Amino acid sequence: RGEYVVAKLDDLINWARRSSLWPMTFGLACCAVEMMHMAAPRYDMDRFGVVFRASPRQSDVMIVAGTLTNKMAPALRKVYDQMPEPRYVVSMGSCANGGGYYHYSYSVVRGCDRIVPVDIYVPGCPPTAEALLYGILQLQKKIKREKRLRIWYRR
Amino acid sequence: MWFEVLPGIAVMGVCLFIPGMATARIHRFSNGGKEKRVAHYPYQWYLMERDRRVSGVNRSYVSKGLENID
Amino acid sequence: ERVAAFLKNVWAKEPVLVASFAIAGLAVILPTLSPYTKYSLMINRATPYNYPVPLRDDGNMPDVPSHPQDPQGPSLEWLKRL
Amino acid sequence: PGIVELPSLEDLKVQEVKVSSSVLKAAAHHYGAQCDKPNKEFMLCRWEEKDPRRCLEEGKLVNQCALEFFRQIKRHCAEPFTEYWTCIDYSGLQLFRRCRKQQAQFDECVLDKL
Amino acid sequence: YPTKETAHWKPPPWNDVDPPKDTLVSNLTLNFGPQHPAAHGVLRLVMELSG
Amino acid sequence: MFMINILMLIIPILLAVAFLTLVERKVLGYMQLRKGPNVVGPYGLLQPIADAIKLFIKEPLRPATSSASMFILAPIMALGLALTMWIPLPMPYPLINMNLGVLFMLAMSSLAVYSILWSGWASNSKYALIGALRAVAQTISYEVTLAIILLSVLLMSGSFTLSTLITTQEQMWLILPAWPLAMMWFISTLAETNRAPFDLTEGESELVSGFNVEYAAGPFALFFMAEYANIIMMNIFTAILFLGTSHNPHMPELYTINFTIKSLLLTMSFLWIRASYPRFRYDQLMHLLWKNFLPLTLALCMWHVSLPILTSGIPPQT
Amino acid sequence: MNLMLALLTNFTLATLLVIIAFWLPQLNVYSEKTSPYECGFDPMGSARLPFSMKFFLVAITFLLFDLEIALLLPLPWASQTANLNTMLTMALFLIILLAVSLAYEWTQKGLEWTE
Amino acid sequence: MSMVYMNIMMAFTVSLVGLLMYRSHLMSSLLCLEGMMLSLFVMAALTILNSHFTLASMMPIILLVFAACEAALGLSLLVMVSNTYGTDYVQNLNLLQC
Amino acid sequence: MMLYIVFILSVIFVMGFVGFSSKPSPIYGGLGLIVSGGVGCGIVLNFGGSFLGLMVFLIYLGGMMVVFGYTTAMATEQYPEIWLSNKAVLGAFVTGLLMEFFMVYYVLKDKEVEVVFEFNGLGDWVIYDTGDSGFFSEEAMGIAALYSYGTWLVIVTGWSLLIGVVVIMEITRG
Amino acid sequence: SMMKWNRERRRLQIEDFEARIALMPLLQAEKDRRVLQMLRENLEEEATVMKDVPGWKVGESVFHTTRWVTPMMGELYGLRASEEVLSATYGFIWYT
Amino acid sequence: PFFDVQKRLGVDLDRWMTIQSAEQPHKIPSRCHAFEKEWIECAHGIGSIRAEKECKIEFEDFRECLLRQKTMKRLHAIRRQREKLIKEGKYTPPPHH
Ligand SMILES: CCCCCCCCCCCCCCCCCC(=O)OC[C@H](COP(=O)([O-])OCC[N+](C)(C)C)OC(=O)CCCCCCCCCCCCCCCCC
Ligand SMILES: CCCCCCCCCCCCO[C@@H]1O[C@H](CO)[C@@H](O[C@H]2O[C@H](CO)[C@@H](O)[C@H](O)[C@H]2O)[C@H](O)[C@H]1O
Ligand SMILES: CCCCCCCCCCCCO[C@@H]1O[C@H](CO)[C@@H](O[C@H]2O[C@H](CO)[C@@H](O)[C@H](O)[C@H]2O)[C@H](O)[C@H]1O
Ligand SMILES: CCCCCCCCCCCCO[C@@H]1O[C@H](CO)[C@@H](O[C@H]2O[C@H](CO)[C@@H](O)[C@H](O)[C@H]2O)[C@H](O)[C@H]1O
Ligand code: SF4
Repeated sequence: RGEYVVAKLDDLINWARRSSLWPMTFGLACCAVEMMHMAAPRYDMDRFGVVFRASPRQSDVMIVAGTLTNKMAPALRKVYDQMPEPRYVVSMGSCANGGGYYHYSYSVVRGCDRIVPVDIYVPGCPPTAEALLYGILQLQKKIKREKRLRIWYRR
Repeated sequence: MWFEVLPGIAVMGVCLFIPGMATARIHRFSNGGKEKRVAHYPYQWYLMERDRRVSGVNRSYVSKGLENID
Repeated sequence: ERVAAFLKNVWAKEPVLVASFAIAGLAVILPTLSPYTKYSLMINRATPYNYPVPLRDDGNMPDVPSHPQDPQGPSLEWLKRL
Repeated sequence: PGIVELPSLEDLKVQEVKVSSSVLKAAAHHYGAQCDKPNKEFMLCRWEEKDPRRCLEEGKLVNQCALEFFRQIKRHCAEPFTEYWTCIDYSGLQLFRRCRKQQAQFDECVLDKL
Repeated sequence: YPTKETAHWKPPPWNDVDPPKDTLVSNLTLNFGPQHPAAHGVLRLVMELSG
Repeated sequence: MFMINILMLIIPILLAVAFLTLVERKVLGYMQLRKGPNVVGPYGLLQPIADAIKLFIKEPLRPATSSASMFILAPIMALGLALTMWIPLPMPYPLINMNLGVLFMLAMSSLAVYSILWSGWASNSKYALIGALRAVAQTISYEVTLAIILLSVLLMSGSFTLSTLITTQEQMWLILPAWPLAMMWFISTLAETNRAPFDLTEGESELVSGFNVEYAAGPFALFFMAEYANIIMMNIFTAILFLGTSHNPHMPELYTINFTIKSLLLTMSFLWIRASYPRFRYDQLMHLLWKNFLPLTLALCMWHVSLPILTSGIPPQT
Repeated sequence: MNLMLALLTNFTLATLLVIIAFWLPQLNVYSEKTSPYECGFDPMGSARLPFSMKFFLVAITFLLFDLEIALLLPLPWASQTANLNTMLTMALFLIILLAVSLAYEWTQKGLEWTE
Repeated sequence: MSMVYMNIMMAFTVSLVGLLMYRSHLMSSLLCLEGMMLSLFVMAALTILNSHFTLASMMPIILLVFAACEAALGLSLLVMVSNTYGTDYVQNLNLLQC
Repeated sequence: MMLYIVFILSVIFVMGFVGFSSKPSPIYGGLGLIVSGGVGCGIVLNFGGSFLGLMVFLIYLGGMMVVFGYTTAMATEQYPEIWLSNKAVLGAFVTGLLMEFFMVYYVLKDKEVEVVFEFNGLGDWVIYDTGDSGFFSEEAMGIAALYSYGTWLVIVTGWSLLIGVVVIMEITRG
Repeated sequence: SMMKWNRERRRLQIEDFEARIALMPLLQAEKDRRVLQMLRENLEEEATVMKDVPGWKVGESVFHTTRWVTPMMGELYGLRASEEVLSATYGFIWYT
Repeated sequence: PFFDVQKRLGVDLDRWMTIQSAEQPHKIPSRCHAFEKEWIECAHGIGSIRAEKECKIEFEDFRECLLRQKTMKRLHAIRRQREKLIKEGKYTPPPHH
């Protein structure tokens, strides 16, 4: 049966991608400090297979951890475009989510989703390190639900 | 705990043990149960080539003893 | 006195170079003082890479042996005891 | 410029010593002592004459002595010798130092019996 | 003997020293950040480098 | 039967490399008061498999400005040469028994540098170029001292054959009569493998990713597999050189176990060192080798020429 | 043969891994994705512009020193000579002249990088 | 002669022509000098090895040593040429026509 | 086909020479010299000179590493030239290959060839020695003799290398 | 420790080298007959192949001197299967 | 030599490596040792002008040993004549060949 095979192959690639999520070493403001605390020993994001890598060419996730200003917006879009696919964006904190405390500023982008597509929105100012980890595990369960091969089979 | 690092080390150790064990056993299988003949110098190659002719079966590792001298 | 004053200074500032020169000096010096150096050349001479071509016995070579197990010819008793 | 004179295939015939190098190496030291005379007469001939064609007769006496030497071992010390060169043959380098025990058994056998 | 092909030849310097060329060896300019582990994510340090 | 032997060498190499990545992350983790991968498979045992599958289904990118052919060639050279380094290794029997195995390993190590130089240059990006030129400096720093360190050791072994080192060390490890050289050799292998505190051609905190910054997915994985294969191979080389395992011709697997344990611990030492020290500055690496190791290495080379002659202990040629 | 077979197998294995890496994954190529990386902003000047080498003199010295080891690597074999008096003198002579050349370049500030 | 000599002599001639037909980069010509020495090393090694001229086996090694002294000398001048003009172009070295 | 191993490697030897002799960017010229140095090591090794072959490869790998560094510093342009990018480089490259291909085609067809001088194309093995059985490498004995017979060679080479360091320091001290 | 072990290794090398010296006479005698046999066979099959050739003389030397000259590889294995030629020319160099 | 200081001082600087029949390590002989010895001894002391004609036989044999051009011509001819008969179906090699 073709369906059974592509169903199992979807599980394999979905498992491999969520089990090995490499965020780009990309932080913007206060929220990056809680992101640092997710890598710290108490939460040890490495133990889920989550490893920071500096190069966008070697990153699977962009965690927008902090305010995105207008001056920074073209750079964030640049490094997002330079990530190979599949790629995911996690929006962390009120600033990234929708402008937050600086929503009405002349120099702030009112939400990073004006610039890049966003898979998960982590609320808080900042979200606790555990709240960000909950957001990453939520991203994993989203990847687990993907049906690329199943949809390809029925094209 | 630190001993939870051991399982990955053991897997790494078994994988690194395989090439040495495999090479040693394939040499015995391919050389009639003995070590592969080592010929670093022309003299050693000469004798090995002479053993190939002497074997009568074109194998330098098939040995002939007293039973071959009448 | 200056022998120790200079040496102490380099020991404090560049012990790596002090060790280098001391080791190099021993390499140059000890080979001429060692009593075992003479055997290095004897062992190299006693190693037979070549066939020992026999000599045509012409009737008057007493110092040469007729058989490999004859008393004549060089011996390696010194080598077994080294 | 001339025809190269080659011996006929008949003249090149002799009963070969068909044993392996491990057998030859295991018996080398005794063979060096027992067959010294024809061996050293062949090697003087080759080095003086500088022509393989000019030492064929001496070559055959080297072979004949070798066969006679190996027949003595077969008659009197076959089993101790077969153990010894079997040990030598195992080594990839055919090292003497791995078979001192079997060498001693072979050495004392030939000493007592020959 | 002046000729057309040597009309542009000038006598060499009196002391053999030709003046140094005004050629400019350009420094390499590098964007160090913002996306950089050592730039704290928001520093665009524009650095001129020779090597 | 030789083709089977080749596969029984390089399939295990790549599997050992994959699980060395897990071991490093766990060892670093516990040294950092955390755990490291323990969710993907029991005790993280499936984590290397996940990463490998992830990368090879990731989109590979050819940069717009890159030189296409050289961009592809470099990772192929990196992994190909890394696997070639293993063929003369006596464990205890080499796959290929070479008269000049040590010289072969030196030559192949030099050729592997060009996979760094060409990948960085072919990327046509500034961080990649800076990384590649750091590899030029690194090679200039260690290569001369590395060869002369080996020479001094081989003056006791008597040959360039790797299997002779087993014979040389049958009574005693060469680490005893040559621990100063072992010290300098061990550091040189860290520089040779681009390992911390000499991780300069990648230098993440400085160059983002250095020579491989433009590489993604499978092409990037080839560079990772190459480096980690060289780390294991260089510690096997260190074990053979200085911690010779006794070889029983009738029980060759006892050699393999003892030798494998030694090589593992030396590899663990590389991870341990990475966990402990800050990074060198790449000009300070060059001054380390030329101003400290080289004067000492030259002196010790003089000593190890003279010592066998003066003690009447020159090794056999064969 | 064994050697050529081993090299061919290694470099063929590497080539196959690259072939799979390029033909198996789904691709989506556009201009911005393949643009050169420089931390988010476009590069200023080509990466092919000259890159000054501050260790140029050590690099040339490496060539001379790298040939010395070619002269020294035969030393294990030279130690089997019967004429050990000459061999030991010439071996030490060569290494000392290497040390003298190093000491000269060191004292003359050849090992310091140009600033 | 044996057929190997056809390609080694050909390789020497190719590099000699490469040396004598300059382009712009001075580095490219220095490479052709190094290639010429490589063919001479191989050509000499074959003769010596095939004829069993035992003592001549060191001659190719000596050839490489003075090859490096030439390459190091060539690179030293390239550094000075580059410092003066900012390129290694050989058309800049035309001051001495006059 | 394997009996023609030295010939095949020598063909690649020439192809590498045509590579860097046509003079593309020195980056690619260095690549061509590495290939030639690699196969050149293979040629010499097949004549019984394992040490000579590996040594020339090792030296030339170190030399081309320096050349690479100097190239990115002093011999680079905005658009480095490959063999296809330039008309003069391509013409020399093609001319070299065609001259090479025709020498190969005719030497194989006739088992002989006249290219100025006569070369025999029976295969290179025919000239090899027929009787070897010593317990040493003759190349290793000859090279090691540099330290017992070559006292004079050791002195002049050692002195030249020392002077070489002194000279490059002088030449590059503006 | 290394001094004592290397001294013993040198005494072992001498024993190994002497066993070869004992056997060299026999090996030399075998090599001479084999070389002469191969050359004789080459001569038999030269006559048949080159019987019809106008000016050919079978077995003619290229040397003015009548001194024995050691044959080169092509002379000895000139008319034999590539398997034997390849083994005789490159067998030693290609052995691992 | 233009200035023969080696002879005046009786010091051997380079003539130990001038010829292949000179003393080699471990008495390893060159392949053409006999031929070059015969040529050198034929031409000794009489000068090149005489040696060019009076030692022509020795030099030609020595040249044949060195480059083997006449042997390769001979073998090329036999191998050609064999392929002539193989295709024409006029000769079957023996089993031993
Ligand atoms: C050490 C080496 C490690 C190697 C690891 C190897 C990975 C092992 C696991 C393989 C899982 C199966 C592959 C699935 C991943 C495919 C990537 C993907 O997600 O594509 C989604 C795409 C989705 O396409 P789509 O049609 O649904 O939509 C994409 C188009 N737009 C953008 C418009 C929507 O799937 C496919 O297109 C085809 C899926 C086929 C799955 C079977 C793969 C066959 C492999 C042959 C490929 C041909 C090239 C030869 C390569 C070598 C063959 C081995
Ligand atoms: C910048 C220029 C620097 C030049 C430096 C030159 C330093 C040379 C120092 C001398 C090196 C050799 O030193 C010398 O070695 C030989 C053998 O090796 C020793 O000779 C000793 O052993 C040999 C055999 O091994 C015996 O023949 C001899 O009877 C015995 O005395 C000498 O006793 C020793 O004086
Ligand atoms: C036979 C081989 C073993 C013998 C050692 C051979 C190598 C000798 C190395 C050079 C020795 C003298 O040359 C060298 O001169 C310079 C002067 O600028 C000194 O260097 C000086 O500045 C440099 C850089 O700051 C540092 O090394 C040091 O702080 C200081 O001493 C070295 O301390 C001295 O070692
Ligand atoms: C990157 C590009 C690299 C280009 C490399 C170019 C390599 C050069 C090609 C050399 C090809 C040599 O080709 C070789 O010629 C000889 C001709 O006798 C053939 O040898 C032949 O000998 C006998 C003659 O009795 C035939 O019966 C046999 O069938 C045939 O093998 C080889 O089978 C062939 O392999
Ligand atoms: S969301 Fe809050 S914590 Fe995060 S960057 Fe904005 S202000 Fe700082």
